[PDB]
Order: sequence, then structure tokens, then C-alpha cells
Amino acid sequence: AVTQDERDTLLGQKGCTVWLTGLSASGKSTIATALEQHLLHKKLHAYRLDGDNIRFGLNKDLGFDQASRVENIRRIGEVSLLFALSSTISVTAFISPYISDRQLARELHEKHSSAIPFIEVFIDAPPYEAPANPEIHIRTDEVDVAGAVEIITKYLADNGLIPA
Amino acid sequence: AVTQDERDTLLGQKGCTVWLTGLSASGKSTIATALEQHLLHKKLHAYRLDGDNIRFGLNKDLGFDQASRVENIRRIGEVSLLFALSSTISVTAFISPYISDRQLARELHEKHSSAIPFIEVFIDAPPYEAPANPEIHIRTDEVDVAGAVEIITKYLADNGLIPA
Repeated sequence: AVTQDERDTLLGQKGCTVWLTGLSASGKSTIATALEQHLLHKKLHAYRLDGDNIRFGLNKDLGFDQASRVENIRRIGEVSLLFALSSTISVTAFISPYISDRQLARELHEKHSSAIPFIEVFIDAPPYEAPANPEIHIRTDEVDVAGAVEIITKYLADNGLIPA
Repeated sequence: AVTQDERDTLLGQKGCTVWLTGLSASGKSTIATALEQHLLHKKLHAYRLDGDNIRFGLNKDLGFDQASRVENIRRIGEVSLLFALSSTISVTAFISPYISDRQLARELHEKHSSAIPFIEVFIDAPPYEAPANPEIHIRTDEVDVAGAVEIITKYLADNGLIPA
């Protein structure tokens, strides 16, 4: 069976999870869609996990209580990890207001034997909790959508996940 | 946002699910791993969903009763569909003895607006129920692992999912 490093070598990319966090109307969703499209323009495998393809397929059994809300983030975290194991750039902007929401998903990635990168991206715009040391901090008052896509893509290239 | 046909065009492949069914020791698992490796050798995105990466991450909450067993196949069917939506050749040989097990997952694919192909592959070797009209019928007494990989790979090419 194929090893993780051989899969990445054969496919020309390393998998990871890009988790866009921020206020509900900060534009994280718009950036998530643009980032995906740009990476596909580079012929890189990238896939957006959002409420449409997840909330009513895999997660149709989940309601809206605290328990359902946490289980939703747990499942998304695990599915995101599977995509990253397949060498895909998994991108999500799913609602997740608490630091402990993103921490649940981060641990799944860092504790895995593949040590998959979890790239938390703060889309910071003018009861959400902000991240303390996010991998990437994008201030919306200074950068447009295309500039946020460029910063994220450059991070991926700089850290060896996609070709330069 | 990117459409399904644009994603396939940009990435050079169409997504699908290859569902290998047959007796537990028919070699379906060995074939699933060899098929994945061969497709990665062609630089095609392919990913195996199996008991290791699924049963103790996404599905760790499931036990071993009938209900848990059906929910397991349901979730695997849905995750497989997401992989196919990402333009990945999703491969599974998961335990699924009943015709109604494979039917649950097939409907998820055929009822989707992307009409994702569901490729049921009968690995037929000397209480499992066999498929009636499977997409591919491979007899183990006539074909070795590499020929079964070749038969399956040619089906994908012949049906427009991978380049010839």
C-alpha cells in the first residue's frame, strides 16, 4: 500500500486543511470559494466543505442543539482530514465561533501520524471568539478578495504544500 | 463558484465511486489497494476509503448492531460521493454483504444533480448476496490482481472518467 510521502510525491502536492474563521459576514465564505477556484486554475486539487454538500448529506441527522453543533464540527474536521490525507487542499469556512471549535479539528490533524498541517486563517473584519495565534491573519480593511487569495496561496507555496 | 464540469475539465478527470463487492476473502481489498496505487502512478487522484481511516475517526461513535452497521455504509456512501464531487476516483472495498447495502450508496450518487457514476465491481471468487447487474464482473479464477486492476482502469478510460 502507498505511503503518505509517496502519494504526495506522485501527486505533486501535500494535503492540508485551510480553516477560515471570522465573523459571519466577514467574507470568509467568499474568500473560501475564490481560493478554491484559484487553486483549481493552477490545476491543484482543492475542495470546499460547506453547509450545502455536508449539512444535508453526511450530517442530515444532526439538529441544532449544542450537542448537534459540536458533532457537526467534529465530522467536518474528520472529513477535512480525509481530504488532506488524499493530498487535496481541503478548504472550509464553516460556522465555528469558539476557540474550542477550531481546537477540536486542529487536534485531529496534529495528532495524526501524517501530522497534517491545520492552517487557521483569521478573516478579520469590522458571540465569536477570535483565534490567538492563527497561521494567517488577513485584515479585510486592507486587503481585497484577490489579495486574500494571494496571501493564502503564497503561504501554501512558502510552506512546501503546493509547487512554487 | 466553480461548476462541476469546469472542475473536471480543469483537473483532467471526472469523479466516481468504485465499490468493490464480494466475499470477504475474495481479494477485493488487495485489488482496491492495487487499483489505487496504479491510478496514482498515472498521476490521477484516487483515494481508498477503508476501515482504518473511517471506522475510528468519522465513525468512532458507531457500534456493531444492525442500525450502526447501516449508518456506517450510509456515511461511507456520502463521503465517497464528496470525494467524487472533488474529481477523485473514490475506491472502497468496505464490508457490505447485502444488495440493499450497495443500493443505499448507489442512490446517493445517481440521485445527485451531478449524476456521479457508481461503479459496482463484483470480485467473484470460489450471508453475502451477489449483485445482479454489476458494472464490472471479475472472476478470480480467470484474472490475477494486475489484470483486475487493468480491467477496472480500462472501464474508467472507456467511459470518459480518466484519459486514455
